[PDB]
Amino acid sequence: RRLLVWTFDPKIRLKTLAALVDHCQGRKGGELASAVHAYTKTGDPYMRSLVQHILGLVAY
Amino acid sequence: QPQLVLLEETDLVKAVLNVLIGVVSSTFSYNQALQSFAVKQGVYISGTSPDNVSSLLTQVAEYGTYYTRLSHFSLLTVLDSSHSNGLVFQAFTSGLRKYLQYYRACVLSTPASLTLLTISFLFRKLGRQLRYLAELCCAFPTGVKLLSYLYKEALENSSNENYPVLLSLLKTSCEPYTRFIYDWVYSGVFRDVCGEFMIQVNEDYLGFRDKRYWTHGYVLISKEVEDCVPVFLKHVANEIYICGKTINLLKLCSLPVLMKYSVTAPMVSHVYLVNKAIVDYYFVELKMERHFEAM
Amino acid sequence: MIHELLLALSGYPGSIFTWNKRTGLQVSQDIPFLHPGETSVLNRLCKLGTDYIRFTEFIEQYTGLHGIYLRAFCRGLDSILQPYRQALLDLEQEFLADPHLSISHINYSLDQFHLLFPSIMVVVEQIKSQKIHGCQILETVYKHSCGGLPPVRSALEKTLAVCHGVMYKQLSAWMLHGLLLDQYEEFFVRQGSLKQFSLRAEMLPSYIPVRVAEKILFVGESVQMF
Amino acid sequence: ETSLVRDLLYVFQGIDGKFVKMCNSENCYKVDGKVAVSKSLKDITSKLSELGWLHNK
Amino acid sequence: LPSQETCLVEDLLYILIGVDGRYISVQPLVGRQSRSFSVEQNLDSSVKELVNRILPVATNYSTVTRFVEENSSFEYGQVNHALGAAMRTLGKEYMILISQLEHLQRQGLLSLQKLWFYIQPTLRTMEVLASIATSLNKGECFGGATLSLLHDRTFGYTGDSQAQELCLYLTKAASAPYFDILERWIYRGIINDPYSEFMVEEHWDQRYTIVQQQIPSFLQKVADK
Repeated sequence: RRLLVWTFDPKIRLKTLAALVDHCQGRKGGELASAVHAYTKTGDPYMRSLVQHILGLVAY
Repeated sequence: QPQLVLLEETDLVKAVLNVLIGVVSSTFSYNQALQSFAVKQGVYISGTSPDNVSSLLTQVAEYGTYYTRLSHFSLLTVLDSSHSNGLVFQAFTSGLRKYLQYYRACVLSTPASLTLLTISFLFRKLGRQLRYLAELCCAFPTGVKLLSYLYKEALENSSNENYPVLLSLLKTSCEPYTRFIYDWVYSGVFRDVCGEFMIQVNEDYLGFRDKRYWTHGYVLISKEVEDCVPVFLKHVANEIYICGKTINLLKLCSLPVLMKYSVTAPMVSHVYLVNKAIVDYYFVELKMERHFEAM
Repeated sequence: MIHELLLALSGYPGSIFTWNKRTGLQVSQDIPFLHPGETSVLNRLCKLGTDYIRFTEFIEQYTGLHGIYLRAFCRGLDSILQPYRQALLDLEQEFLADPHLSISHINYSLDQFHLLFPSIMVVVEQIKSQKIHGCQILETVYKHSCGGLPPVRSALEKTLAVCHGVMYKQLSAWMLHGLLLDQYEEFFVRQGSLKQFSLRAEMLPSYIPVRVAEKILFVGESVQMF
Repeated sequence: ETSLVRDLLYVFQGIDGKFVKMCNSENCYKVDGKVAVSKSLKDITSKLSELGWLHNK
Repeated sequence: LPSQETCLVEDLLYILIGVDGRYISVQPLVGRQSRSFSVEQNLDSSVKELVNRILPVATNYSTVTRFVEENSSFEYGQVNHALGAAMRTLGKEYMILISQLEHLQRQGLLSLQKLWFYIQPTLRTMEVLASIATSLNKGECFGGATLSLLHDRTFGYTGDSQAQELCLYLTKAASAPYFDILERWIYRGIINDPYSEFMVEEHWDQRYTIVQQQIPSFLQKVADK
């Protein structure tokens, strides 16, 4: 039970990475830039910081 | 009639523990045809002290009989296994289930039992309570009538351990009804899709302006028996009616009676506060005195 | 026969002590493993279990005539079975520490109940033979708590104190709003802008002085008219 | 107890450890094949099934 | 008897996670949308009625896990994709309470009755997420008539104010992408709809551009305004 709460904090981290992998099956750019900008329009700067990291990285 | 030689005393203090939570032991046989517990009739254990547990264990099995009725009643009225009971009928059970876990936390602390008296005398005060708390609903009142039965039962003080638990049941069962009060006097939205309280449509014809509604009647059409909530719903129930009629005319152009009296005058204060808005709304739109002089 | 006598004391039937329910008894002593002296004391031990089930019928009739003080008298009577049932579980560990102790200590604990249990049974029999209804149970128990027997005079004062609390409820709610919270009109104030109210002598306790009754009535009538 | 603490790390690293979980889709649910033990480990190893399936993705 | 009870509490613990138990096998109806549990034979009907009152919490847990794993087959831009992933957060929270129950299983302190009292607050929570998830699956509502369906489910719930508070959080997480698309349509004038996420017609006497394909759950005056 103590290892649950030390894995409950990745359960916020990896599950919003699972919403990231469900959006893009393809690897073509351009539509990837419209993908992560549809995730920075959501609020809540918990994963919004994380989707801003890739928004600086898919734009790069 | 003789059956066999005695059991042990430590087997007795565990068998009374099972019948309290609603589980049969080796000596207890639940009979669904009578909805009661049954001990064996004869010389089987009956009392290491001769033939005494044969009567004492029946007094606590009957005390164990009323507990499995309350858990039976709570599971059958939930709106995930039924769709014909009221919301006020559901809210009475929601306060009952908080009383059930207090029974479960107390029955789990009875070890280590010494003898059969030390446990029944601890539950002698609780024995009067469970006998009350089951057969108030078993008649069959429903909804606002069940809400009317419980306020009378919370009014029955000279009991001081049965009064706060029914006061708490009045606090919980009035939560859906008081939710339908403030949405009706501040916006005028009717909220329940299935309730004990009768539903009127208030359909207005477009051609005639008669009273913005053109028919309402009443849901309690002639008897008008709004019951058992604060003010006692004998005058202010007729005026939460009329201020509920006029809020949507603005739109589209120590004692159970003393705490009842503490909700009462705020419910007198806000209806007069909504009534003093529709007097001002008549002033700004009718211009009635100029029409009065014209007639 | 340790468990047979604690459980003949709880009031449930047997086939040695055959019992139908709540009123009738057959002794049925063709028993080989008790002595002719030892069945005489089981009749002494059953007489303290007979009035205990003459007691639960007084519960289930009122809990689960009529009046708001009948079940106010019920949470007085649960307190007199509460050290009784507390004594029933202390005999249970007596039968587990050594299961060879004979019945005379159980006789000894029930000679302690021998002057509590008839002395309340004569009270309820005098209650039901006058056909009492309302405040006059509280006056009947007040001249019953006029008696002595120092364990029992506190017990009929505890049954007095709980239904005096329901009296204490009434004149508290009557003086806050002016609301007469009665259903079977079980109060001496009765409805007789002003809206006159009246007295009632049969619902008035006689140990409360008679000139005090209109001091709550007329002031309570005047808070009702506002 | 501790053998289940070791069993969870191996599906955190990848695919199954002590026992065979036979599931690569919708969660990597853990089967012990034991019924005399409590029900309590089945929900816990269901949650570590989820996080092992999340990292396999 | 107590060793066979500690036998049971581990088999109970296996079905809380959504895992096939040891002596309780699961028979799929159409693929475990509704689970028909096959518990082992009894030599005592006392413990049979104890496990019988526990299995409705896994019946309701099987419906929500069937639906939120059907959201992976709902892989588009829709409000059902954000509703059930927020339901996965509630299923993540449901697994925290079981891991604390397993953290209580570090020694013997539990029976069939003890954890049954602990499953009582989560039983009404699981049964209301069950009735929502099966009602979204039958008609296959899409978008704002979805929000009209959840609002009748909120209206049908009215009462138990602590637990209409939960499905109030359920319906506004479903309305959370439905509101971010609206501010572009009401404060910028250009819409961004992935797959019919808002009601829109494409833009002289051109046309009316009247549209009601989503039906926002409130009254009809807002959808024209």
